[PDB]
Amino acid sequence: EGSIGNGLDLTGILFGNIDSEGRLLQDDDGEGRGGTGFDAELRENIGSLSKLGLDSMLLEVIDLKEA
Amino acid sequence: SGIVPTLQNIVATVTLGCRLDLKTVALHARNAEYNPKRFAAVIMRIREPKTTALIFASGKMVVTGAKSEDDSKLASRKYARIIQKIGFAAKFTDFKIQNIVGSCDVKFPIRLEGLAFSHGTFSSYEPELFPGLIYRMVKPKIVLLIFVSGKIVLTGAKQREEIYQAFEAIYPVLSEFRKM
Repeated sequence: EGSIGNGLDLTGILFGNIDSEGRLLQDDDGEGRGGTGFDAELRENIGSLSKLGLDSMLLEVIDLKEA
Repeated sequence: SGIVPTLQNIVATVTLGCRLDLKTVALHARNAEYNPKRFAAVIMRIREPKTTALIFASGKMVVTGAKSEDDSKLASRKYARIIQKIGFAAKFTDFKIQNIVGSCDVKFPIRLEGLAFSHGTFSSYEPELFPGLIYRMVKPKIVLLIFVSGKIVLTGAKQREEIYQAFEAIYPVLSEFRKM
């Protein structure tokens, strides 16, 4: 009666401030169609970047497995 | 030679030294989110500096969104305060940047399949999901994203020297397998 693999998806947390929910953000804001920040090629990939290496930096920012 | 990686953000962990009630912490926090479907912790967020953080019931919390040391040092104090401002006894210690984010352009495109064919024992490339490349620098240990566009990212470093080195280590690997 439990889950397999405790911890949250912080693949984006280390990629640039994100909401543990998986929302990546940027300390600054941009209202242009292309400027400082990554386009939509990483954000949609981060949600799945936890299958090549980020897995290590994934649980390395949310050790939520000791409560 | 002459690019240097630019810092884009940083991530550090902090500990209040006291346990808290996520249910009340998110209910008493003016800006916090608690999703039981993602994990067992709350998520605070402030616009000064504009960063985000997630505290655990064990008091241990992680803050991200800062662009340097002083940038994160202030963001953390604010979060730790939200708890003490709510009535809890959270403290402010154990602060440390364990991940720094940087980025830069080599001015030229790189062969994603070329780097994965030379460092297959360290570089990764999935044309079925990730069109970019992920190099896991051995020392220091960091991940670098390189796209044919020439954009190079560096996250996972533990000190400004790490980000500046990770690039100085893969800088040549890319120039050796450039695309142009």
